[PDB]
Amino acid sequence: QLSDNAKTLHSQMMSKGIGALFTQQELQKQMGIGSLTDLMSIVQELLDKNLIKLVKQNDELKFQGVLESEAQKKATMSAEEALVYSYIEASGREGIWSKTIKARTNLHQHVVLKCLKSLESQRYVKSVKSVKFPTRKIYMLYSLQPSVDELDIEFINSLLTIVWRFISENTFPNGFKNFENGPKKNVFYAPNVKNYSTTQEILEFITAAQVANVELTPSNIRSLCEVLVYDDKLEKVTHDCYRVTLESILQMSIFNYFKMFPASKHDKEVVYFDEWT
Amino acid sequence: LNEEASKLKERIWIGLNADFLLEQESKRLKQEADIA
Repeated sequence: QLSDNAKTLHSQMMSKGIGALFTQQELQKQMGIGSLTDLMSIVQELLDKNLIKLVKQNDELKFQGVLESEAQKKATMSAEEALVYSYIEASGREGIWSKTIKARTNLHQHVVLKCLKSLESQRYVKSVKSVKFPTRKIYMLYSLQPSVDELDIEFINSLLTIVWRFISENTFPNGFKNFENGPKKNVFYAPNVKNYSTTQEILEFITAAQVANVELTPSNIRSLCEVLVYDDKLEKVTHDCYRVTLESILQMSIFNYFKMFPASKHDKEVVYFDEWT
Repeated sequence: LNEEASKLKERIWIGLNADFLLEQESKRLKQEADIA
């Protein structure tokens, strides 16, 4: 019956709904008693009466029992915003983009703009500028923003340059540049005996905080290390073992880029890195 | 005007305008939605 198979069909949906894996064959799997035309007509009206729903994915089609708040919600909407919203909530986590959703729904910017503004007021979808380039402004359900990702911008440099300090101190004792051989004094007795790095302790060190920050994965920590490798700030030995290049003297023919100052005035007999090209 | 004119009269003016000030406060509530 419309109400009977409606409420008991919404019962198997509200209990499980065969999770998200429900196909229409799963209807007969649990309740096959209704005639083929009856169970189809009642799915039809219960979508028309928005007491159940459909999802277009993979093989066959998914179905679910309505939350009835989503029912009233999308029913207040326009005709497109049924397919627009519910189509976008199907985009879920990754959302969906503008001109790509037009080709899917066969519409135009303007007519797709109006629903974007409507749910904008609704705040059940949200403006999404993701980690990829902001050519998108993709929109997912305002309630949830899981996405692939620290952050693209700065104040990672701050934490790098500071952890490089602690790691340099971890190599031999601190600067001790008070005199020439002052540094490292043969690194205790035979630095061969000292085989060391953190690669682990870093987050234990990161406990210091003192900045806007969160935890971080040891993998990305190792990426921080990879930079300083590339930077030639530290050294890679035996995988996770690392030894700073002691550029600290750099920090402070005969070859260094520091301790250097140009003439760069008047006399035209000089050297450039172009002047030939 | 006397105080009851302010109350009841104002009670009417807000009688209509509680939707104006309403959606006002609804935007003010969206200022919370600034979070998400």
